[PDB]
Amino acid sequence: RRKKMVERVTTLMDKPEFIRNIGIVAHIDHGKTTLSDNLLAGAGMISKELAGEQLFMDFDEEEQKRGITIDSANVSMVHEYEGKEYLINLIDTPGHVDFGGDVTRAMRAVDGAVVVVDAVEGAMPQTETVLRQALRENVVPILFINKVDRLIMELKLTPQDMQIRLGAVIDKINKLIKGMKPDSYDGLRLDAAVGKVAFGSALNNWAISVPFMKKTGIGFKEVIEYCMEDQQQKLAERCPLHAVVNDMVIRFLPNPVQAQKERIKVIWHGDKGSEIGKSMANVDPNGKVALMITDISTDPHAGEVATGRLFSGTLERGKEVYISGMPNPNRIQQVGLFMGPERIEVDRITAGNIVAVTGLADAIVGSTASTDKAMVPFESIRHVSEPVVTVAVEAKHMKDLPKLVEVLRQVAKEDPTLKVTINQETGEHLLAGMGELHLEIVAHRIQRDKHVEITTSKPLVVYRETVSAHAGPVEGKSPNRHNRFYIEIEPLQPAIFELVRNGEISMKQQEVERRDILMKAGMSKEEAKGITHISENNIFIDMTKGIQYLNETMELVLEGFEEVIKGGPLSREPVMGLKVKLMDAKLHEDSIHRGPAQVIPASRQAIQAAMLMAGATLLEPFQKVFIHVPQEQMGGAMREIQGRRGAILDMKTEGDTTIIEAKAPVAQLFGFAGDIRSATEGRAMWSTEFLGFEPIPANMLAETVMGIRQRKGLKLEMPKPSDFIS
Ligand SMILES: Nc1nc2c(ncn2[C@@H]2O[C@H](COP(=O)(O)OP(=O)(O)CP(=O)(O)O)[C@@H](O)[C@H]2O)c(=O)[nH]1
Ligand SMILES: [Cl-]
Ligand SMILES: [Mg+2]
Repeated sequence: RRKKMVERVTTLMDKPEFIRNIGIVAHIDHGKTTLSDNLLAGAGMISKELAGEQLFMDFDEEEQKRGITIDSANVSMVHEYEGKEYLINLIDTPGHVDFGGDVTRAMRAVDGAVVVVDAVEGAMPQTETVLRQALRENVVPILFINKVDRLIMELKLTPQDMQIRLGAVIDKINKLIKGMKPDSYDGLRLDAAVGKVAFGSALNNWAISVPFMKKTGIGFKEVIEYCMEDQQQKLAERCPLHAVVNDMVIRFLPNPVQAQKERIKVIWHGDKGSEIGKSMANVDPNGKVALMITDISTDPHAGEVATGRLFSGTLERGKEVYISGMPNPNRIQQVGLFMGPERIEVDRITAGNIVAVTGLADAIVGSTASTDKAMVPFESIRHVSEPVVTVAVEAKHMKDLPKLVEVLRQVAKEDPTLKVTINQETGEHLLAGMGELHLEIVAHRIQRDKHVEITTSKPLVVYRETVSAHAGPVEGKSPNRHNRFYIEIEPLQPAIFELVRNGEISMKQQEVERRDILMKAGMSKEEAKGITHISENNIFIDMTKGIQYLNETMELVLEGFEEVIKGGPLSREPVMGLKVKLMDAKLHEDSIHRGPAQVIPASRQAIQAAMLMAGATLLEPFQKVFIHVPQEQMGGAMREIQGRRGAILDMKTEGDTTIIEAKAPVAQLFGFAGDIRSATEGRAMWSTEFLGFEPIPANMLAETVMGIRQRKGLKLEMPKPSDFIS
């Protein structure tokens, strides 16, 4: 019965000791979703298709012909270990690089990770990505080597060849961890003997581990015989997949009691000795509320659902919380937990749990909900990759113009790695995302779920603007000519750029804490001390001496900074990589003369003129491309990538197969999937990995800038410094 399950989960909810919050991560197609569905079945939970909310849902044959996971799915299992019941919360995540946003949002909510590796392919590009994403969040990883059934029969190899090849995978994962966090590699290391690694077949519901093997007697000899004599069904009775893997989850992944104090080191810049600081570290149900929202979605009946991680306190219907950056308190309607594949309403929820909540009218992804309005909010959920592809979207019928604006707004709310620009003048809206497939899925769902016929344009790349040298001081001047600002500008140093990109500094930190981090990474003491604003991948530094009225005028200066960052002076593309320094300023004494109408245009104009004096340039995004190919088709694949402005970084040969490691610009990778096939008689297997932005060749700057200004309908003239400081 489901009668019994509800009481079991509700009981365990109040016992943080017996909770595991975990995510399943892997390179695409390595077996994440087969593993999640079959752990859920072995535990005795009902399957997703029989869920109450799914009764009236047809199986769209197009979205499931690819079978690819597109969105994260939350489930929970009750599992019995050494005579005690544990609540395991699980998040199954997408593999495809275009949906890496869902992976970062999931890592924010869990405390442990099962990394799945294909025994045939071994470790692949996104195996590195997901491992890095977990360690950045202080999540503990363990290893499950999958598809071992395919390794045995397709390769017809020795038992000793099987020990070697599987140890080869374990070694590769250990090297990645050592490189990524050398200080604590001794603690995170995966040892096979203790039980931190498991092997099996998710598809066929068996798995083995060393503590289980000696506690059972089965050897590698018996495992090979089972698979070659067509008896994998009997190997699953002796070594059940959920038994081995759920025991390992309970034995080596942390409960909220051991892990919440380590998560808060990287996700919160508040006082760790404060009331909320230690009550989060205590998983204290009687503390103030601290709710970390990681997902927004919509329910046909209940409305909007906010999902995330409760770190301190209790929630129930009618309790009021503030949303970070919003003035009015929101009131809770329903609180719920995931039990199997369903979301069920409970009377109360407590710290330590993954929770779902309705009524928070102002919630968004990354929000903090708290009892006290003044709590320092949790760090943002940063995806380490910016949007690089854009299409224009228009409603097919003009009678649908408002509904499409509504539909597009909810869509960007639910997936924040999308950027939506709405233009109710032209009726044409830009939609920017991580790749062509990302945009394809968005368009297909607006037309299928929201019932709004749309037309989309051909995809185009999204550039960035930056500077290449130092310039200044440059003077910006308010329209009434009373206020003046003196600005220098130059590129961020790469070490400082990484601190900003990784969220290791913020203006929420204590001053001495932030300054020591900056100085340890190169910055002079005076610049570390004067930093006042961090936006995107740029910083603003106040170097002034002590100017009356500057402090209350600074927010207006920073709004001018932000307007330039949203679209730069070459082509109105987003800006990255700047260190902007305020060296001096003249201000009028009367507030009526130094308001928004005067300060924002002067700040805006000094920054834009300094940029054009500092060698402004465009950057275009580049991908790293891995091409697996048989010897015969090597030359074909080589020509095809070098004909798309591709450069070869390395080449590796294992027997008959060569792996080509190249880099190429996004702008030239449209149509690659079908061109790489027609060029390698269909044998090429490839994957990508975002590399970075690189400057466009100085001979291509003016052509590229003018083409963007054309497409955007701006004046077809190169900007000069005299256009701003006038
Ligand atoms: N032979 C074999 N095939 C398996 C095993 N586990 C999964 N597969 C197969 O691999 C393919 C992908 O499995 P799936 O669970 O969807 O992997 P995924 O990592 O979730 C795919 P995505 O990254 O898109 O979310 C399927 O065809 C599935 O049947 C296994 O243990 N053995
Ligand atoms: Cl710097
Ligand atoms: Mg999947």
